[PDB]
Amino acid sequence: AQSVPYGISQIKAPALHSQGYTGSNVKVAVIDSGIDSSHPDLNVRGGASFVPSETNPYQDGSSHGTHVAGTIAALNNSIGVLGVAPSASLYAVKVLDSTGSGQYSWIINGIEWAISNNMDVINMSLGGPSGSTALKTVVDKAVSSGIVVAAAAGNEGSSGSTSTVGYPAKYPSTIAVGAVNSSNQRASFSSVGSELDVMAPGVSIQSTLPGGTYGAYNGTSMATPHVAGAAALILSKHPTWTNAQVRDRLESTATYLGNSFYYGKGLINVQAAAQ
Repeated sequence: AQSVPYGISQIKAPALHSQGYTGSNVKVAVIDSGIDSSHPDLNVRGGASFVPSETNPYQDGSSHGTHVAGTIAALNNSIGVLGVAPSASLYAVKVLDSTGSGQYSWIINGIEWAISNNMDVINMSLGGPSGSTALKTVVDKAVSSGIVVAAAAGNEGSSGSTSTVGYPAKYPSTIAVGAVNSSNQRASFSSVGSELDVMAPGVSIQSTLPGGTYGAYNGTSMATPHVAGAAALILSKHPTWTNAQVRDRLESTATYLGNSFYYGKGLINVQAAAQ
Protein backbone atom coordinates (compact mmCIF):
# COMPACT_ATOMS: atom_id res chain seq x y z
CA ALA A 1 0.00 0.00 0.00
CA GLN A 2 0.86 3.70 -0.06
CA SER A 3 1.85 5.61 3.10
CA VAL A 4 1.58 9.38 3.59
CA PRO A 5 4.72 10.67 5.28
CA TYR A 6 3.84 12.80 8.33
CA GLY A 7 5.34 15.92 6.80
CA ILE A 8 2.84 15.90 3.95
CA SER A 9 -0.12 16.04 6.35
CA GLN A 10 1.78 18.45 8.62
CA ILE A 11 1.77 21.18 5.99
CA LYS A 12 -1.90 20.41 5.11
CA ALA A 13 -1.32 19.32 1.52
CA PRO A 14 -4.10 16.62 1.65
CA ALA A 15 -6.68 19.41 2.05
CA LEU A 16 -5.56 20.71 -1.42
CA HIS A 17 -5.59 17.19 -2.85
CA SER A 18 -9.23 16.80 -1.70
CA GLN A 19 -10.09 20.09 -3.37
CA GLY A 20 -8.61 18.62 -6.63
CA TYR A 21 -5.30 20.49 -6.60
CA THR A 22 -2.27 18.25 -6.89
CA GLY A 23 0.18 20.46 -8.90
CA SER A 24 -0.94 19.54 -12.45
CA ASN A 25 1.01 21.27 -15.18
CA VAL A 26 3.37 22.97 -12.78
CA LYS A 27 7.02 22.50 -13.78
CA VAL A 28 9.37 21.99 -10.92
CA ALA A 29 13.10 21.61 -11.41
CA VAL A 30 14.91 19.53 -8.83
CA ILE A 31 18.35 21.13 -8.98
CA ASP A 32 20.37 18.39 -7.27
CA SER A 33 22.15 15.01 -7.73
CA GLY A 34 19.84 13.73 -10.49
CA ILE A 35 16.58 11.72 -10.08
CA ASP A 36 16.17 7.98 -10.53
CA SER A 37 13.64 8.12 -13.32
CA SER A 38 13.12 4.37 -13.11
CA HIS A 39 11.63 4.65 -9.64
CA PRO A 40 8.05 3.31 -9.84
CA ASP A 41 6.77 6.09 -7.54
CA LEU A 42 8.23 8.95 -9.61
CA ASN A 43 7.41 10.48 -12.96
CA VAL A 44 10.28 12.46 -14.43
CA ARG A 45 9.22 14.45 -17.47
CA GLY A 46 12.62 15.83 -18.55
CA GLY A 47 15.93 17.13 -17.40
CA ALA A 48 19.54 17.87 -18.07
CA SER A 49 22.84 17.05 -16.58
CA PHE A 50 25.46 19.73 -16.03
CA VAL A 51 27.86 17.32 -14.12
CA PRO A 52 30.65 16.68 -16.71
CA SER A 53 31.41 13.23 -15.15
CA GLU A 54 27.72 12.19 -15.01
CA THR A 55 26.03 12.77 -18.44
CA ASN A 56 22.77 11.11 -17.40
CA PRO A 57 20.44 13.24 -15.21
CA TYR A 58 17.96 10.37 -14.91
CA GLN A 59 20.18 8.52 -12.65
CA ASP A 60 21.07 9.37 -9.01
CA GLY A 61 24.26 8.00 -7.54
CA SER A 62 23.82 9.97 -4.32
CA SER A 63 20.23 9.41 -3.38
CA HIS A 64 19.75 12.97 -2.19
CA GLY A 65 18.15 14.27 -5.41
CA THR A 66 15.82 11.28 -5.59
CA HIS A 67 14.61 11.58 -1.96
CA VAL A 68 14.01 15.33 -2.49
CA ALA A 69 12.00 14.66 -5.64
CA GLY A 70 9.77 12.19 -3.88
CA THR A 71 8.83 14.81 -1.19
CA ILE A 72 7.84 17.10 -4.01
CA ALA A 73 6.00 14.63 -6.24
CA ALA A 74 5.94 10.94 -5.36
CA LEU A 75 2.97 9.63 -7.31
CA ASN A 76 -0.52 9.10 -5.91
CA ASN A 77 -1.14 5.39 -6.40
CA SER A 78 -1.00 2.05 -4.55
CA ILE A 79 2.66 1.98 -3.54
CA GLY A 80 5.34 3.84 -1.65
CA VAL A 81 4.79 7.37 -0.48
CA LEU A 82 2.87 10.51 -1.54
CA GLY A 83 4.36 13.86 -2.66
CA VAL A 84 3.16 17.32 -1.69
CA ALA A 85 2.25 17.86 -5.40
CA PRO A 86 1.81 14.33 -6.77
CA SER A 87 0.72 15.60 -10.21
CA ALA A 88 3.62 18.07 -10.62
CA SER A 89 5.89 17.89 -13.68
CA LEU A 90 9.28 16.83 -12.33
CA TYR A 91 12.54 17.80 -14.03
CA ALA A 92 15.95 16.27 -13.15
CA VAL A 93 18.55 19.05 -13.27
CA LYS A 94 21.73 17.31 -12.25
CA VAL A 95 24.17 19.78 -10.81
CA LEU A 96 25.64 17.54 -8.00
CA ASP A 97 27.54 14.41 -8.54
CA SER A 98 27.21 11.07 -6.74
CA THR A 99 29.10 12.44 -3.72
CA GLY A 100 26.28 15.07 -3.39
CA SER A 101 28.67 17.96 -4.11
CA GLY A 102 29.11 20.23 -7.09
CA GLN A 103 30.63 23.35 -8.57
CA TYR A 104 29.01 26.79 -8.70
CA SER A 105 29.54 26.73 -12.45
CA TRP A 106 27.48 23.48 -12.68
CA ILE A 107 24.79 24.85 -10.38
CA ILE A 108 24.52 28.07 -12.39
CA ASN A 109 24.21 26.10 -15.68
CA GLY A 110 21.29 24.11 -14.12
CA ILE A 111 19.47 27.27 -13.02
CA GLU A 112 20.10 28.76 -16.53
CA TRP A 113 18.50 25.59 -17.97
CA ALA A 114 15.59 26.01 -15.63
CA ILE A 115 14.98 29.54 -16.87
CA SER A 116 15.37 28.67 -20.57
CA ASN A 117 12.95 25.74 -20.21
CA ASN A 118 10.27 27.74 -18.40
CA MET A 119 10.18 25.95 -15.00
CA ASP A 120 7.63 27.37 -12.50
CA VAL A 121 9.49 26.36 -9.40
CA ILE A 122 13.13 25.52 -8.54
CA ASN A 123 14.13 23.39 -5.56
CA MET A 124 17.71 23.89 -4.37
CA SER A 125 18.36 21.48 -1.51
CA LEU A 126 21.96 22.68 -1.46
CA GLY A 127 24.19 25.45 -0.33
CA GLY A 128 27.42 26.62 1.18
CA PRO A 129 28.84 29.30 3.54
CA SER A 130 29.85 31.58 0.70
CA GLY A 131 28.25 32.26 -2.59
CA SER A 132 29.57 33.77 -5.78
CA THR A 133 28.68 36.87 -7.69
CA ALA A 134 27.72 34.72 -10.63
CA LEU A 135 25.39 32.55 -8.49
CA LYS A 136 23.53 35.56 -7.11
CA THR A 137 23.21 36.97 -10.65
CA VAL A 138 21.59 33.80 -12.01
CA VAL A 139 19.40 33.23 -8.91
CA ASP A 140 18.15 36.81 -9.13
CA LYS A 141 17.57 36.26 -12.89
CA ALA A 142 15.41 33.18 -12.21
CA VAL A 143 13.35 35.20 -9.68
CA SER A 144 12.94 38.23 -11.93
CA SER A 145 11.90 35.76 -14.77
CA GLY A 146 8.98 34.56 -12.59
CA ILE A 147 10.38 31.42 -10.93
CA VAL A 148 9.74 30.44 -7.29
CA VAL A 149 13.06 29.48 -5.83
CA ALA A 150 13.05 27.42 -2.61
CA ALA A 151 16.51 26.99 -1.02
CA ALA A 152 17.66 24.96 1.97
CA ALA A 153 18.58 27.28 4.93
CA GLY A 154 21.57 25.00 5.73
CA ASN A 155 22.49 22.61 8.51
CA GLU A 156 24.92 24.78 10.44
CA GLY A 157 22.74 25.07 13.61
CA SER A 158 23.00 28.14 15.88
CA SER A 159 26.02 30.38 16.77
CA GLY A 160 24.89 33.01 19.22
CA SER A 161 23.38 35.97 17.43
CA THR A 162 25.07 35.32 14.09
CA SER A 163 23.27 34.15 10.92
CA THR A 164 24.33 30.68 9.79
CA VAL A 165 22.12 30.68 6.71
CA GLY A 166 23.99 29.42 3.68
CA TYR A 167 23.92 30.53 0.06
CA PRO A 168 21.77 30.70 -2.02
CA ALA A 169 19.13 30.65 0.81
CA LYS A 170 20.89 33.75 2.29
CA TYR A 171 20.07 35.88 -0.85
CA PRO A 172 16.94 38.06 -0.57
CA SER A 173 15.34 36.59 -3.77
CA THR A 174 15.19 32.99 -2.50
CA ILE A 175 12.83 31.37 0.01
CA ALA A 176 15.03 30.18 2.88
CA VAL A 177 13.71 27.12 4.44
CA GLY A 178 14.45 25.56 7.88
CA ALA A 179 13.66 22.27 9.44
CA VAL A 180 11.21 21.26 12.19
CA ASN A 181 10.25 17.89 13.50
CA SER A 182 6.78 16.28 13.90
CA SER A 183 6.10 18.33 17.07
CA ASN A 184 7.06 21.69 15.33
CA GLN A 185 10.28 21.89 17.26
CA ARG A 186 13.19 23.39 15.34
CA ALA A 187 15.74 20.71 14.49
CA SER A 188 18.97 21.45 16.27
CA PHE A 189 21.12 21.49 13.06
CA SER A 190 18.73 23.93 11.27
CA SER A 191 20.54 27.16 10.30
CA VAL A 192 19.20 30.38 11.83
CA GLY A 193 19.26 34.07 10.90
CA SER A 194 17.18 37.00 9.89
CA GLU A 195 17.28 35.61 6.30
CA LEU A 196 15.45 32.42 7.39
CA ASP A 197 11.84 32.64 6.00
CA VAL A 198 9.82 29.54 6.75
CA MET A 199 9.93 26.06 8.26
CA ALA A 200 8.96 22.66 7.02
CA PRO A 201 9.35 19.06 8.15
CA GLY A 202 12.94 18.11 8.10
CA VAL A 203 13.40 15.22 10.55
CA SER A 204 12.88 11.52 9.71
CA ILE A 205 11.33 12.28 6.30
CA GLN A 206 10.41 9.14 4.40
CA SER A 207 10.76 9.41 0.67
CA THR A 208 11.88 7.64 -2.47
CA LEU A 209 15.37 6.24 -2.92
CA PRO A 210 17.04 5.00 -6.00
CA GLY A 211 16.34 1.41 -6.93
CA GLY A 212 12.59 1.77 -6.20
CA THR A 213 12.88 1.67 -2.40
CA TYR A 214 12.03 4.20 0.44
CA GLY A 215 13.95 5.61 3.45
CA ALA A 216 14.06 8.44 6.00
CA TYR A 217 16.61 11.30 5.99
CA ASN A 218 17.05 14.44 8.08
CA GLY A 219 18.05 17.93 6.98
CA THR A 220 16.97 21.27 5.64
CA SER A 221 17.35 19.40 2.29
CA MET A 222 14.19 17.50 3.26
CA ALA A 223 12.30 20.60 4.48
CA THR A 224 12.90 22.52 1.28
CA PRO A 225 10.90 20.22 -1.14
CA HIS A 226 7.84 20.58 1.12
CA VAL A 227 7.97 24.26 0.21
CA ALA A 228 8.68 23.62 -3.44
CA GLY A 229 5.70 21.29 -3.72
CA ALA A 230 3.55 23.74 -1.74
CA ALA A 231 4.45 26.38 -4.31
CA ALA A 232 3.31 23.93 -7.05
CA LEU A 233 -0.02 23.21 -5.26
CA ILE A 234 -0.68 26.89 -4.96
CA LEU A 235 0.07 27.58 -8.66
CA SER A 236 -2.13 24.72 -9.77
CA LYS A 237 -5.03 26.38 -7.98
CA HIS A 238 -3.88 29.98 -8.92
CA PRO A 239 -2.26 29.79 -12.32
CA THR A 240 -1.99 33.59 -12.68
CA TRP A 241 -0.24 34.10 -9.29
CA THR A 242 3.24 35.50 -9.58
CA ASN A 243 6.20 34.05 -7.81
CA ALA A 244 6.11 37.12 -5.49
CA GLN A 245 2.50 36.39 -4.77
CA VAL A 246 3.10 32.67 -3.98
CA ARG A 247 6.01 33.48 -1.72
CA ASP A 248 4.11 36.11 0.16
CA ARG A 249 1.24 33.65 0.73
CA LEU A 250 3.48 30.81 1.87
CA GLU A 251 5.18 33.19 4.24
CA SER A 252 2.21 35.18 5.65
CA THR A 253 -0.09 32.25 6.27
CA ALA A 254 2.62 30.23 8.00
CA THR A 255 1.95 28.98 11.52
CA TYR A 256 3.95 31.11 13.85
CA LEU A 257 6.21 28.81 15.94
CA GLY A 258 8.41 31.27 18.00
CA ASN A 259 11.29 33.76 17.57
CA SER A 260 11.66 34.39 13.84
CA PHE A 261 15.48 34.17 14.11
CA TYR A 262 14.97 30.46 14.69
CA TYR A 263 11.64 29.81 12.90
CA GLY A 264 11.09 32.60 10.40
CA LYS A 265 7.35 32.99 9.86
CA GLY A 266 6.86 29.39 11.07
CA LEU A 267 5.47 26.25 9.57
CA ILE A 268 4.06 26.52 6.06
CA ASN A 269 0.40 25.81 5.78
CA VAL A 270 -0.50 25.32 2.11
CA GLN A 271 -4.25 25.08 2.79
CA ALA A 272 -4.23 28.55 4.27
CA ALA A 273 -1.70 29.94 1.64
CA ALA A 274 -3.92 28.65 -1.22
CA GLN A 275 -7.16 30.12 0.10
